[PDB]
Amino acid sequence: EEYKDVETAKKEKEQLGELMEPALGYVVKVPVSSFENKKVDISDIEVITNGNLDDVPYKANSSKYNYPDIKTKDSSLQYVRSGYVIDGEHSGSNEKGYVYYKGNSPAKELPVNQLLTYTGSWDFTSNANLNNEEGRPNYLNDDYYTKFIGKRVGLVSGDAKPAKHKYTSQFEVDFATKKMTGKLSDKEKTIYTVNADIRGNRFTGAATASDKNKGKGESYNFFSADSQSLEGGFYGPKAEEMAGKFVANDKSLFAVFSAKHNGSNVDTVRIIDASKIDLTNFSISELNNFGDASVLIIDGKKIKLAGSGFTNKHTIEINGKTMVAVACCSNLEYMKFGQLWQQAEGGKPENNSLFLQGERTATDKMPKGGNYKYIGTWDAQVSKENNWVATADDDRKAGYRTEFDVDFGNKNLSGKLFDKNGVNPVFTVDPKIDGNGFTGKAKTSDAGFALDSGSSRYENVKFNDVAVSGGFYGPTAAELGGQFHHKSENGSVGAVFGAKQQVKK
Repeated sequence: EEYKDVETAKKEKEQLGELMEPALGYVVKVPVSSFENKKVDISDIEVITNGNLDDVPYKANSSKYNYPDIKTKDSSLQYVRSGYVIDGEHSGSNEKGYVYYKGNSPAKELPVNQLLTYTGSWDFTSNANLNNEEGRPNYLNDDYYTKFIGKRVGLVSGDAKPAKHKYTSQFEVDFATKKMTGKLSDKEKTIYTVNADIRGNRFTGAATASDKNKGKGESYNFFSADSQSLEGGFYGPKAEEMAGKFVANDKSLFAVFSAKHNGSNVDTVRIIDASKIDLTNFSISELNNFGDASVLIIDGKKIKLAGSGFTNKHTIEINGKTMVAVACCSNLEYMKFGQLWQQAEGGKPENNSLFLQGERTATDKMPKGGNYKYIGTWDAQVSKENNWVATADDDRKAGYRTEFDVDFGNKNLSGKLFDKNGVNPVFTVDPKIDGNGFTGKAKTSDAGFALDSGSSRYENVKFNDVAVSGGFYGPTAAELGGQFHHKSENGSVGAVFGAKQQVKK
């Protein structure tokens, strides 16, 4: 043969609960009830797809408010924002406003082992409950800028007078154990404790109400319900900041929070690769990714990369553009790579690009030794006077093959990338393995290769010292992938590759 894919457990399929999907952010409307429908709960939570911290959800709506009150932007926060957009002199049937969090740059590296405290604030809206039985307070003029608290209109943190209420948050993250603990406080009183586990760049868990008694009248407690729906993310390339939300299990409260750690020169490890090489410019950009390499986010919209084929085409409309992705491969579970272009129907493919996403192997799971072969394929474009392409395929004898020898003992990797029917590879790779990744150089042979395999028309393209970088993906590092690109007068290339560990016989 003489090699075959190593048999590996398939990735355990997961379905996250309805409140537990990762997103850049979320926003909810403050509930409003009435004599006819006296209880109105948190509902209609909406995803945010805009990571720009200067744009607050529903800002335009707020121009019509009696007293627009948009919670101020904390200048020390670079990647996250949470708060509210409310009418501070709310009256009548007009809307009260919204509570939200958002972030940009979902973390692709996490701190390795430093115990880090994130400090910040939290905000909330209650539901609306006019029921006499509920016993919500009528008059608390020293506490809030409104009356009939949480009755016809949900109570918002932005209703509270700072003399009596200040909602602050603190979280302690042990990155070594992927555990988070913390407290949401009001001045010197603990209101919730929180517990979560980290997966990818997200955390999921619970908020525990510190006072389980609702009480009644002036002593009514808005924060009596627990939540099993705490979910948030680390944002900033190295998880500098965090933001998230939870919903009370009885839908009586929606809370949001954001915070930033006080660490200096923190050592980090990679968890995610997700990038795109633009094939007109041969330039690289980051993709938003939360730790699932099979979810490809394009211009805010999620594409689920699943399919029966060795590679699968996805044609999706996003903001009035028709995007096409061809993703590889059916035999890789912890990474995806392929081609992405725009093609109206219509019928001409434009703005072609490549992408690679991977879920890095935990560094404690990297083999400490052994020698292995990896085999896979690649997608690429090479350009000079002419164009040349590699298109991912599964013909392991004659196709667009890739092969790698990996020596975990000596931390060494080398590779070969082939043209279809090619005797010798068009590119070789030589690098070093550091933890769950590798970096090195790509080059052609001394004579290089011809871009049109039919004409003797132009000089062969040649490349030397082209940066290559990539990683090991999945629980046992049985998958690897990476990318390289280069642009000059002497030729251009963009290339993404992936390969599966082999076993003999």
